[PDB]
Amino acid sequence: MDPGTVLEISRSLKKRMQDILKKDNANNLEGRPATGKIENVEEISDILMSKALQESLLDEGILDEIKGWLEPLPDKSMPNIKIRKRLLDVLKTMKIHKEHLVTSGVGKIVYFYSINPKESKEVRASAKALVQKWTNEVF
Amino acid sequence: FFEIFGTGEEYRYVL
Ligand SMILES: [Cl-]
Repeated sequence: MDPGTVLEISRSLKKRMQDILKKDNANNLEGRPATGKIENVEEISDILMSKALQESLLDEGILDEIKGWLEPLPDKSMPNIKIRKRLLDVLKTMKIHKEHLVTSGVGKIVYFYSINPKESKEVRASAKALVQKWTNEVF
Repeated sequence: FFEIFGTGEEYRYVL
């Protein structure tokens, strides 16, 4: 590897995630199709799960972007189910230390998925196993 | 616990 490639890729992905979120939120508020997360979640998740990238992704606050992608859309609907499932999986995969959970606030949206009665059974169960897993790492 | 996961009120407006 050229030594700069990891950080370059990590930085580029953070920017891309922020850009997609902002574009989908603006389209949603304008009552237009907002399919940016749908179309990019799979390739972005491949990046987020790359072991060589984990420390720099986490160091640059990628959890803030993963939280934003999971959060309600401006009309209060939730992001499409594939996003909810793929990003929960990403989160289960990453080795995340408690302080990064704290600064990012990503536990709050995962906790919501775990108690949301309108959520699918499989997503709600995955969120619950994530809350438990993170709670075990915290204490 | 609430520091990491909140109270569960943060997104309730959704329901
Ligand atoms: Cl969506």
